[PDB]
Amino acid sequence: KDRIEIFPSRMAQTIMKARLKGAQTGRNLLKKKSDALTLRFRQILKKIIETKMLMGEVMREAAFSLAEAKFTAGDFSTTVIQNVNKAQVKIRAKKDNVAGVTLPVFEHYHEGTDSYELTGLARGGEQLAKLKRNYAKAVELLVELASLQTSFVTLDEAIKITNRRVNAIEHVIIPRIERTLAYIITELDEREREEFYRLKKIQEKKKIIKEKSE
Amino acid sequence: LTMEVDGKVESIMKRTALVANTSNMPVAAREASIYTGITLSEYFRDMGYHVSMMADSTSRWAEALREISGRLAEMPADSGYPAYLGARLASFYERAGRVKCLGNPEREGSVSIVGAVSPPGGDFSDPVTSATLGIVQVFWGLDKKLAQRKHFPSVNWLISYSKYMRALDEYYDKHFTEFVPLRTKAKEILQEEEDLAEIVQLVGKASLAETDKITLEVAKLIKDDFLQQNGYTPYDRFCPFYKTVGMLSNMISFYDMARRAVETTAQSDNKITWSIIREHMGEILYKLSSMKFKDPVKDGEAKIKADYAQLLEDMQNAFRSLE
Amino acid sequence: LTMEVDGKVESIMKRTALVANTSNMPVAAREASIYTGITLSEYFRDMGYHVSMMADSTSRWAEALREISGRLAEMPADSGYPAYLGARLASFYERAGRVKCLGNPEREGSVSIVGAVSPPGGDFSDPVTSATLGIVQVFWGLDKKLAQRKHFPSVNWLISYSKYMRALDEYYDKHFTEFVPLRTKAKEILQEEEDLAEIVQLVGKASLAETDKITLEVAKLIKDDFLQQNGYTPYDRFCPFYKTVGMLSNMISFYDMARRAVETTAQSDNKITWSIIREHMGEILYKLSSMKFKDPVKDGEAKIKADYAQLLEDMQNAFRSLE
Amino acid sequence: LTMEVDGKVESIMKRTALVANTSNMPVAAREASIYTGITLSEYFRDMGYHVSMMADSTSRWAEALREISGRLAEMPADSGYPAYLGARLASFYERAGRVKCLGNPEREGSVSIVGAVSPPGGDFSDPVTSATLGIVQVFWGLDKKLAQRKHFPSVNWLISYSKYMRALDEYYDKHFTEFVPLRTKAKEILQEEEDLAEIVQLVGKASLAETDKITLEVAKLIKDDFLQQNGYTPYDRFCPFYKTVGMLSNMISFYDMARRAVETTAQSDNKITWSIIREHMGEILYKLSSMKFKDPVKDGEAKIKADYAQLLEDMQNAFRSLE
Amino acid sequence: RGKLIAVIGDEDTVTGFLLGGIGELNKNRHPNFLVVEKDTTINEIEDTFRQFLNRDDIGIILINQYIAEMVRHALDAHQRSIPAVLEIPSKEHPYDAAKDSILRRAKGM
Amino acid sequence: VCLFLNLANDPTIERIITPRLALTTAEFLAYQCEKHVLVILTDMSSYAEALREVSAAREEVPGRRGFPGYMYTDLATIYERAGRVEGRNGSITQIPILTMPNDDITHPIPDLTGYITEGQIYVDRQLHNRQIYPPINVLPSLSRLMKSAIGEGMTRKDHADVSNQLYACYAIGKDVQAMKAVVGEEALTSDDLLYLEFLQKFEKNFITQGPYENRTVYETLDIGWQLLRIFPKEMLKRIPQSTLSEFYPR
Ligand SMILES: Nc1ncnc2c1ncn2[C@@H]1O[C@H](COP(=O)(O)OP(=O)(O)O)[C@@H](O)[C@H]1O
Repeated sequence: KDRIEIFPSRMAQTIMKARLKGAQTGRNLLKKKSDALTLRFRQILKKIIETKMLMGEVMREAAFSLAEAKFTAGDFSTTVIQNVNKAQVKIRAKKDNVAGVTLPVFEHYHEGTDSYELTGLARGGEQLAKLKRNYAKAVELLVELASLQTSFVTLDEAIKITNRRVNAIEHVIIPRIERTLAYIITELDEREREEFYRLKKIQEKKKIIKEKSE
Repeated sequence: LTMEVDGKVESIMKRTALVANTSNMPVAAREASIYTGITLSEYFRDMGYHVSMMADSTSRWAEALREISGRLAEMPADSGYPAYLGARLASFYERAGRVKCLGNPEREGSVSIVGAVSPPGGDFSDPVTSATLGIVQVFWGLDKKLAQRKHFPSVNWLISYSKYMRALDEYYDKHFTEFVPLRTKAKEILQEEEDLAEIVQLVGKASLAETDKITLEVAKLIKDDFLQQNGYTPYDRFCPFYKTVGMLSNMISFYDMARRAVETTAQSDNKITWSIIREHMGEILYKLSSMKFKDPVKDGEAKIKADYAQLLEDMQNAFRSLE
Repeated sequence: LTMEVDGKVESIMKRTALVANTSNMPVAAREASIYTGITLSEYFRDMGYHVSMMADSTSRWAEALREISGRLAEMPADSGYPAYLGARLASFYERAGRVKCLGNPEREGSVSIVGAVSPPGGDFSDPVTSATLGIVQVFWGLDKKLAQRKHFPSVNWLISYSKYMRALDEYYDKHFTEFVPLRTKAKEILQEEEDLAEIVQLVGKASLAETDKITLEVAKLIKDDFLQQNGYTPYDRFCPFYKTVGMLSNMISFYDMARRAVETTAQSDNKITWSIIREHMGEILYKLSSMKFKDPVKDGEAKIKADYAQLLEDMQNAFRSLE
Repeated sequence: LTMEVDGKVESIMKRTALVANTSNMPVAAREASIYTGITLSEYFRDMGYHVSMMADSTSRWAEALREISGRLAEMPADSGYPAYLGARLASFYERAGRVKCLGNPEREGSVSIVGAVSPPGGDFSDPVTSATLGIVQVFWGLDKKLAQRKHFPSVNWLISYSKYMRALDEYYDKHFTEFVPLRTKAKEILQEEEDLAEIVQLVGKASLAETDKITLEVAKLIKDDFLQQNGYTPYDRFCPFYKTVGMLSNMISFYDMARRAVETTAQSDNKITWSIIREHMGEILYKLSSMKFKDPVKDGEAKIKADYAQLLEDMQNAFRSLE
Repeated sequence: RGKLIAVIGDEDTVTGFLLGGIGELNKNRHPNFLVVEKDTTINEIEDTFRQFLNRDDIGIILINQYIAEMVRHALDAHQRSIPAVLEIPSKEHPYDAAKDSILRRAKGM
Repeated sequence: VCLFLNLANDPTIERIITPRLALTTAEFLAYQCEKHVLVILTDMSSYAEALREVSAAREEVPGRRGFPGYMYTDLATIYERAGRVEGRNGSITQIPILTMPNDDITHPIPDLTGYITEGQIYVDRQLHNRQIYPPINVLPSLSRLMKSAIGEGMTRKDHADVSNQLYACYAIGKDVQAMKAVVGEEALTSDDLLYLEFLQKFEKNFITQGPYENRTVYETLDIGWQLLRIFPKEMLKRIPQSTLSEFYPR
């Protein structure tokens, strides 16, 4: 509600001033954290746009290498799809840190369990080898893209949470403490006024009693 | 206004007795007004009647005492009031309890003192309000925010209290046997909603548990459609206790059914949530909301009870078909 | 300080008086300084003159008033100030105004009070500042932030205000017809720039529309080249109102014509952009920035008006060619 | 109570005197109690002795002064106390000091006053506490948080102070030469912990540097096992200053050496971290924690010093192995 | 233990990715790739995509732009980051920056 | 040095008349003997306590926060007995020292002292706890007439620029420390590391002095330039190039 409901007092005023300063400091630190997260988020966004543009060419080159492969090797797609066995390229999870937020990323890692060797032993040969290299390059691009997008989503969520924290503070908590401090100041003024009235009344009565004695 | 006695309508002014001393009428007369009112109430109590003395504002009586004290140049207590304001208020309120009236014919009168207070600036720390809370056994604190939202009666269900619940459970268990658990559950719902609202104000409803969402929504239903009561309508001007208990019973039964469904389906794949419940029961929720619109006079007590039972049956059937 | 009157550099003390007192002077002297100043100003007003009274800090006068109240042992009002601070401030500021001076020779003098106040730590909520703001009709809101940014004068042009615009509408319409729409457009431009300052953070400058860019880059023009003004230079230490309205008219004409071009080329494939406009008319923007450097003395009113008209002609020609 | 003097146990009453005054005894006697005690202390100081005086509550003395001032009908200062409360407190305290006692046989006595202040609800702006802080040279402030956590002594090392450190430099630089830098480093460490705890609980513990981790954990060690002393145990009833200085020396030596390791291995392949240090030498941390358990009564001074030297040697050996 | 890469695209793209070395058969012999032939429908693509997302070791998922447009609702519903979904071009349809599920979070672009 | 001592246990009326004795002597020495006098008044809070006692003895009702209503006039009477005068070569600089009760800058004594005086030198409990001497905080402190105090022929050409740049770099260093508390040391940029280094060396060489280390203002400015040479010429944006080209080198 409007007030914290701490009874007016000088001790209460000191407590509320300390709490207001602490809330402001926490708001500033969370704002700095949000600024760092947003800077990294926009950097990753620009990197994502650039990587998408570069994929626009790498994927095209790989697809054309495949088209050339089909020129010599023939219809090797069925053989490629049928002989799968075990993946030669796997991924390993990695951790990245931005402010206090951990950003998941991926590692491009090889197994070596090749299964398409000799695929163009007689006719494909060079074209299929080049195609393999081009699609390995494309996978190298897309693993970086995936790491960027994972970090991007995590940063988006963290930025939203931290901005929500900062807004909650500066729109709910700080106004509450400011209202409490204003009320405490008003009530202490009222106490001073009442004490002044009592002392003035006592002084008037003392003067009247002195006159009575005189 | 009229009340039926032995099948004949008789005006309530035939039993009401006003003691009017408006704000601009002499200030010193307010104390005399309060004392005359309480003396009349005691007189009619001594006959065997259960008088009810509505003190329109004891804050004005306290202010009159403060003015007279200032003229007398007395030494003030808190905020200028005299040092005997609390004693005066206690002595005036102590004239209320149900009594075994004097005299030879055994009787049983009463004088229920319902005394409004008017804290300056709405601050309940006011000396008058504090001294009154130190005496009165029921505290119906009203909230300016609720009043501004037009949430009348503006009683603040959190701070407000009554120290007669344990003394009235004897009567409840015999006349409205199914009401005390409903009251307890309603207060639990309201407190839980208060905690969840304190949490949500800073964090939002994204992380709320589904049962917490149901608590919030049933509490909103209870607030907007059970607690608040437009006193200037043909239906809500008077809410008999059969209505007061039936509405609460239906709302608490819906709460129990929703909570049971969600809790028992949390593990299963067909997770039932508040959104599913609301979409499936938009009609039943509206019927619960409009339960307050039943007219005690145009529609009989039997009709109102039958309609509430039918709404309960609709809730049960809808929940069964949902699960 | 010296002023040029009739071609001779006189001293402003030939027409100025200084009711100067420090903080160790008698409190009565400090508290009656304002009244002495306003009475002298009223005297010279009645003489038929226009007087400008300037209280350096009415906060210190109010402190002297509070000290007098404490010495007399009067009841402490809001935050310790006397029970009549608002009355005293209102009655003092009521003495400012334009009058038909008493006496036979038909005269008309005036007294303009420019009394300054000192808000505690930049807070306009203390009794003295609150009463002063309520009473006064203009607030020139100097800003240490702009002083640090080197934006002189440091008037914040966002918290400042003036309630005499409706009073001066007649004068402007008679003499400076276009100034009222020019000023309204400038104020709205500055408000839009303030609102877009937040959007720039959220999405950056690249996400701003062409209209937003034109608003931003004319708001910067007004801030740095119209509002900003150096009192030391010989050319714009004193800016005649004809020069001021000419500069504002040229700037707002640039803004309106650029906005028109952008809006009317939004429908075409060869849509214009603020970058295109800047690249084409870097000369015109330079001239708009250099409109300050016209010397009112050497470059007479006629010459400055002719040069600004030629500038507007050049802008119209360039915009017509581009469009 | 008994103490060991010249190899014998003798009652404390043989050198202690008590001036008792319960709260219900006359307020005049309550006011004169402090003066009687200080006069006895001054007499025994003139004797050539060092008299430690302990005033159970100067707050109750101030209450007595306030009540007597009211009975006399004097004008109070802030919070109802007489305006001479500070003067009376000074007249009492300043009677302390080390003095070349009067009388021909040369002697040097002293009176050391320890006055207790108990403000209303731990108020720091209490008039009596402010008057005291304006006079006393040492102030062992109270940490309500530490008291609630049961961290005894509950001294709040951030606002508590002692102005005798400068005068004690001569004593330390001749008997405990190494203690002053240890005290300086301990205070710096505690202040760094105070500054880091806010950031840790506002935002998180993940961004902390290794040096920050060293500071935090050494601060925890110092606070829990050097600043935390249970006065009811046989071993911690009284901690000799040789024990205090040796403990602080071990703790600060560990701090400096751990920070040296961390910083040196920073920007190097074989990086060292607080986690590595703790995992390696949890035994060393446990020994440093148990250092507070040494009992001077049975573990003589030589034994305690040798044990602490052995702990330092083990620390050095373990960090040499780490490096 | 490490995660895999999954593909949902035209036969040519799937063949190229397999040559890149992305496919494997697990203990239960489930492939981690799909060829979107004309005989395959939107419901089939949605089902296999949901299986891919549910699988905890999938890691990265790649989808052609047109397939992503076809099954766009599932892409938008998928909000968690770890199953890194990417939209890739194809010879059939070009890739466009607009209307990308990941880019839906961006207005400064 | 003319030393007037009023011990806490001496009469409070003597405490009242002590500052007037000191300032009468200062006026005699400055406006008649024509020598520049520095008046250091210690514990104006204790003086205010004596004033409160005298008011209560007069039987005047307490004013704001229990202090006399005219305390502003009294403090003005004390302070304003200072400054240069026309036709005399002496002056009276004043440095009243206050014990802000409860560290509350809104307390009447510090409030009216700020209203009457022309600056403030803050002694920080945080720096004191960190064991820096003098624990003078330079961010909240201020001296309105520093521009009149410094400059060519008074201290040196570069005093104002050096002071402004030192203040700016110190504020930026505190900000960078706060940011590092959240982002971590690695995430900081080279400029941030430079600012942290300058903060440390500024609190260890400029502020940290030692009780008996008398630095001439030229030594102070040389230390300031040593600290400013942490940064390259470009990041010293508040020092005009005319001054940087002359004092930055070496
Ligand atoms: N039970 C109620 N139903 C509808 N409106 C109400 C009810 N109680 C109060 N109000 C509204 O609150 C307003 C104030 O009523 P009243 O109690 O007379 O003021 P006060 O609280 O100052 O005595 C009225 O104008 C009325 O419209």
